[PDB]
Amino acid sequence: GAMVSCPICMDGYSEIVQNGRLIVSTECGHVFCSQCLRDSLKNANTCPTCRKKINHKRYHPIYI
Amino acid sequence: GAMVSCPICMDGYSEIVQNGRLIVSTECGHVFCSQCLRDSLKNANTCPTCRKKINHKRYHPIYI
Ligand SMILES: OC[C@H]1O[C@@](CO)(O[C@H]2O[C@H](CO)[C@@H](O)[C@H](O)[C@H]2O)[C@@H](O)[C@@H]1O
Ligand SMILES: OC[C@H]1O[C@@](CO)(O[C@H]2O[C@H](CO)[C@@H](O)[C@H](O)[C@H]2O)[C@@H](O)[C@@H]1O
Ligand SMILES: [Zn+2]
Ligand SMILES: [Zn+2]
Ligand SMILES: [Zn+2]
Ligand SMILES: [Zn+2]
Repeated sequence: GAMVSCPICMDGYSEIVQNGRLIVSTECGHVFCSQCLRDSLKNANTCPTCRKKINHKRYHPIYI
Repeated sequence: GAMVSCPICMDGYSEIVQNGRLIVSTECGHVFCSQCLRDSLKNANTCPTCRKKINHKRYHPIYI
């Protein structure tokens, strides 16, 4: 358990994990829920926060 | 701001960031404070949690 919020949907950890989503981080350290990041990746290969490229799986779950 | 705790020192986010440390994640998704992970890396090249190899900078800050 943790208290972190996804900046795209603005849900808290409780709401994210209740819905079966993962907390994920880009390799540039930007944290989102899995759904928002994967959805962003359908339209853009860049980090939603800093626009560094994150395709080729330069992101991963964080187990918190 | 976030509420996460480092499993090695067991400090909360407030105490970690007050002390100038970073929150970091391994690429295997395991979250620590920077001091504990870097200290672990002096003795072992493996994740403190799952023992997957994490040297060659297979870890990074998470900005929460
Ligand atoms: O929802 C992700 C969140 O759940 C935790 C347990 O609190 O991990 C569990 O759920 C994941 C998603 O189904 C699994 O991948 C994982 O193996 C399981 O322990 C947190 O670690 C994670 O942040
Ligand atoms: O202590 C890390 C923690 O601080 C935040 C702000 O709450 O980031 C700031 O501090 C970092 C460490 O000095 C800097 O690298 C960063 O640029 C700065 O914004 C969090 O994002 C971070 O988790
Ligand atoms: Zn989200
Ligand atoms: Zn980024
Ligand atoms: Zn620690
Ligand atoms: Zn690990």
